[PDB]
Amino acid sequence: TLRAAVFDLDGVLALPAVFGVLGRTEEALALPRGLLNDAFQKGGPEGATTRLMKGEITLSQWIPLMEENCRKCSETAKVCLPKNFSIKEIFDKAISARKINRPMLQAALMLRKKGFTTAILTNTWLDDRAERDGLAQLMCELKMHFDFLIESCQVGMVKPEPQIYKFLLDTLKASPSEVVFLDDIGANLKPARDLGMVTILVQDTDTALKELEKVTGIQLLNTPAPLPTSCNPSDMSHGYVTVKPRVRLHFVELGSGPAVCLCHGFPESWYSWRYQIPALAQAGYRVLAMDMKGYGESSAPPEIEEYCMEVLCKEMVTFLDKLGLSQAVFIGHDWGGMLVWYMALFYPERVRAVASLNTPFIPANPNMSPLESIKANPVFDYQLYFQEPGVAEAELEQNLSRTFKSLFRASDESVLSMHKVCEAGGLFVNSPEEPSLSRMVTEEEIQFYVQQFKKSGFRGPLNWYRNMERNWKWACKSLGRKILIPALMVTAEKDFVLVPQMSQHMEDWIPHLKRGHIEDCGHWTQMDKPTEVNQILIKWLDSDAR
Amino acid sequence: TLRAAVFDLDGVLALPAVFGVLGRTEEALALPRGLLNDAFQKGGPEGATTRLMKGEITLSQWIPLMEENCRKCSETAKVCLPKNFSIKEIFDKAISARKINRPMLQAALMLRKKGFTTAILTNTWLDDRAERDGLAQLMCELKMHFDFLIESCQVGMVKPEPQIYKFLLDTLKASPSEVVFLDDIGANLKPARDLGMVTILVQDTDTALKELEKVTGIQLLNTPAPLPTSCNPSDMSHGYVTVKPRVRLHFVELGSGPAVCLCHGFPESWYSWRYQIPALAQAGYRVLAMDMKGYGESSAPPEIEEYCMEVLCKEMVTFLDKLGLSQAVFIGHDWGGMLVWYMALFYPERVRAVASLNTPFIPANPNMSPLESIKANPVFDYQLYFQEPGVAEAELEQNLSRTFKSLFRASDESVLSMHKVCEAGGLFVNSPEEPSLSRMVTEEEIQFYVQQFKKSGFRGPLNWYRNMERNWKWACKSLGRKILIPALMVTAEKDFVLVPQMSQHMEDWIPHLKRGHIEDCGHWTQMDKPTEVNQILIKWLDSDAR
Ligand SMILES: O=C1CC2(CCN(C(=O)N[C@H]3C[C@@H]3c3ccccc3)CC2)Oc2ccccc21
Ligand SMILES: O=C1CC2(CCN(C(=O)N[C@H]3C[C@@H]3c3ccccc3)CC2)Oc2ccccc21
Repeated sequence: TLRAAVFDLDGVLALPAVFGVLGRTEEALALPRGLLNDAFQKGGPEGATTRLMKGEITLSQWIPLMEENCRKCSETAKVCLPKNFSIKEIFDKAISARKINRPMLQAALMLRKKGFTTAILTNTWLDDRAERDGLAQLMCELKMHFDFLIESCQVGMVKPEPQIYKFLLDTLKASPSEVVFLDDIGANLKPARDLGMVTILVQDTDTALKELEKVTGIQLLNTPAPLPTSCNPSDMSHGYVTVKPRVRLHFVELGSGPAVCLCHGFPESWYSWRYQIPALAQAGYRVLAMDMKGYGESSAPPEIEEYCMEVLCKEMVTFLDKLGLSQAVFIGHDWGGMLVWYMALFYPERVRAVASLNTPFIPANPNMSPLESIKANPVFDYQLYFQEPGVAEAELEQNLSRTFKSLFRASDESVLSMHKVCEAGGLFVNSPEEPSLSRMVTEEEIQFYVQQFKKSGFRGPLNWYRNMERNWKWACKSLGRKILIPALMVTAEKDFVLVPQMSQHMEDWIPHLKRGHIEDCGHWTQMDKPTEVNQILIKWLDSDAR
Repeated sequence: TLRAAVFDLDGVLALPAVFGVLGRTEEALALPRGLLNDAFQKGGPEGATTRLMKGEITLSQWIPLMEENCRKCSETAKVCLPKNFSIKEIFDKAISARKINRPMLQAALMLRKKGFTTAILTNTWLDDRAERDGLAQLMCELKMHFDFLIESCQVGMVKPEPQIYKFLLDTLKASPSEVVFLDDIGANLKPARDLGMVTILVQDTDTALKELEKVTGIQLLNTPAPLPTSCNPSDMSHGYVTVKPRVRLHFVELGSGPAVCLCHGFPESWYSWRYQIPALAQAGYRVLAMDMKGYGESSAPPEIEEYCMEVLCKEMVTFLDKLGLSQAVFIGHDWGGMLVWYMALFYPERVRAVASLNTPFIPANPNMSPLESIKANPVFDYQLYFQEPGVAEAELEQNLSRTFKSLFRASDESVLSMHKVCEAGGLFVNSPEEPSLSRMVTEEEIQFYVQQFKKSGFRGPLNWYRNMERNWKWACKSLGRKILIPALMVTAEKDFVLVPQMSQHMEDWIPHLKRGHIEDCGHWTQMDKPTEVNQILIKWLDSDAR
């Protein structure tokens, strides 16, 4: 009975195989067949390549020894290599061309999701080339998805020597019978097979995957589109910045490149961006996913005035000051989307670009109180219910698992009837005590929100709604301005609070505004449609945010 | 009696004054005198410029209104502007040319060091230009050094209106008599003077500074070279990454750009890099200053084997994995310098560049035990004293303030006689119980090290010395390799433990090695000679580390 899958890197998890370029170069340069592949394997277990693969020498030290072997091979074949032939040039191009074999990774991911232990076992080198980062990035992306990565140059052993296989089994803590081994080189397959392991010879991916699903009994081929990679909270880098004596802001940080500051809504967390964090970092950005003031590990002072937009925005500027960031791209959802439009209006020098999910940019009406304005739209009735301090806190804090299970649901799962909220008494008055689990979330993900909200509750979050008058007066100071920095507005078809039509007049204040639209998407945009949010944001980031 | 100094930005803290380019453009383009400076002040308190300065409109909205005012001004002067005249082009160049007035900042710094409250009061705009980051960076660098920054476009008030001055005094919590105000525009000086504040009209810096030191009674002109900016621990972004179930690594983070990982020695802290952190972040790098395993807020497991180079290096790779960094430049001092040479030897794909302060790269002798090797040099006697678990811990933990005060001293302050350490009984046997304070450190800085070491003590740090045999066997696997990635070796003339001559054979293993040398520098390189460490590292980073 299988419980472990082992994959090679070259020709298995990554394609085209780096080995296959020696023959490609022979064909392209009309050189004698197997001339370059011979120079590569020259000396066998005593040769330069074995020393490279065992880690005795680096790739830059091996390049000249390979060049010498190419010369000795041509002496016997009675031929001559071209004028400006470069081994470095051949391997630089081959390594760059080698990309992840996405369906093979999906299979490894699915096997791991079903309880399998996974490992990458590879014959590799210590890369000190000036262009080594490309390979480093590839290894980083691949390795995170596996329980183990066994590199020949690190363990000083190599395939097909039988010691690396007993090493593999020892790291796996499993008998050969429980292990599937996939490899493109038959010689490297042999020792795993003659030990009792199930083996697959990888030529084309599809057949290899047909063989893999037959032996495991798990569907891996033609399977549905998987969700983007998520975040395990304990595996993240957690950051803490004191913005003022009583206020500390917490954030999760992943990646390198331009800073992208993610701002959640009500009643959320940095974790609401769980599907965007690995994706945006992988796309070449430095992600800073906030716990907004009043949430999670960030400070939650009790004062209402602490949550007005002016102070929230000033504190986000201090956050940038203290981290040494002259700018960041600001991406917000819901109440975070509103903060993000104000960051752009009041601090354009600190905002590289601005994006909002669901939240439109609507200027303040100087001829109407925000209380009158909110009473004009019956969908915003619950906001009046959120005004009185202690009232909504009591209902929202009564049963946390019920609060999030009732709130976080797709457009076709609506359990909340948000009309006549104050008249009916509360938010969950006609709601079940034990709500069903939404298709958008696991019980584990609900319990993370539950655990986060156990620290400060709903006072701080609800205070974001309690500065309507302060925010209105502040917003009025920006009525003569326009948003002229790069901006993105993303609408969600089935958000019944933040309807797409509420964003229709935005190009009057943001003429260069770019847009995105998500069909069959409710209010909880990030977890409802993660693949498309990622697609929209990465495309806009790469085009407008450097 | 003065206790507050207020400075303008343009023409005072930053030069050349952006205002002075309107006249420069007139002269360069042979336009009628005061044509462009007139178009700038058109309408007075009702004009486009006042609306810009009060924050009613942004710089990008103002550019076309200024262009229109330039046309109306030429109609009266009976002239015509050139073919491709651009207001944007003029202001883009003017803003870029404007740099910090370093002697004026030094004066503000010195006044603040002597107990003065400092503030920048400026007539500025909301910058939404595509090149706004240059100004954002300038403001970021300047503002950190002051108690307050009052921007006209943020407060909706302007100079010379008297309300901004009463606003200034209210923020300062001081009567006019206690306030010096420096400005290049006499009209903007007038309200501060007619309120009772001391005023200085800034033309040339030197005279302005002569006036400033006369009125304050503090020497500001011709004063010695100040120390680089340091770090206040509570103002830093603190990061925490779990590398394995029982191990969490702490780091301080500042800046944007390529990642620079700083690795301290024994018995130190992330704080040992206090003078490098603001400088390297200001030079365009993302600084990650570590608390190495066993120190400060990082985990300190008790097991000796937890501190062998192989595990320390593997954990630093995990640290990169978890932060989403494919590479970082690794800069180490002392034991950190040793880790940094091993990172380069075993993980070249994860090291952008490698630099070491004091620690040479010396390959393992396979024909000699590390115990024999250490006995060959009498300067390394204390290492034998560090071997027995509990012995050195007891002496080093007995009185923490005494430990750091005795250790952290310049070459001309030596209080420790490191020969016959084990024979004499201990490290501090012929040392004073109450050591004097070294010129390198304040009592406050000693107490930070004291407070950090109160958490885990010296067991973890001392364990770094307790794996000589494990490290030797591991190091022997790299004997066939060379360091071919960019490398820097920085020697300190008066380091008597890590003598410059110990680094003489390094180009045999690192042929492309670059060097730096610091004269009259002891072992504690970073705090002994901060200005030169910074100069050497920034120069090498900009040339070899992208
Ligand atoms: O000034 C703002 C901010 C605002 C942010 C989003 N918002 C909100 O209540 N979020 C609900 C979905 C959450 C929820 C959670 C639980 C219960 C009910 C609702 C309304 C206010 O949207 C605006 C839209 C237009 C103009 C201004 C604004
Ligand atoms: O493998 C290594 C690492 C090493 C790091 C620095 N080091 C050390 O003891 N630091 C003392 C100044 C600290 C101190 C503090 C308190 C008391 C005494 C000393 C000796 C060992 O330097 C090497 C040099 C050459 C080769 C290998 C190595």
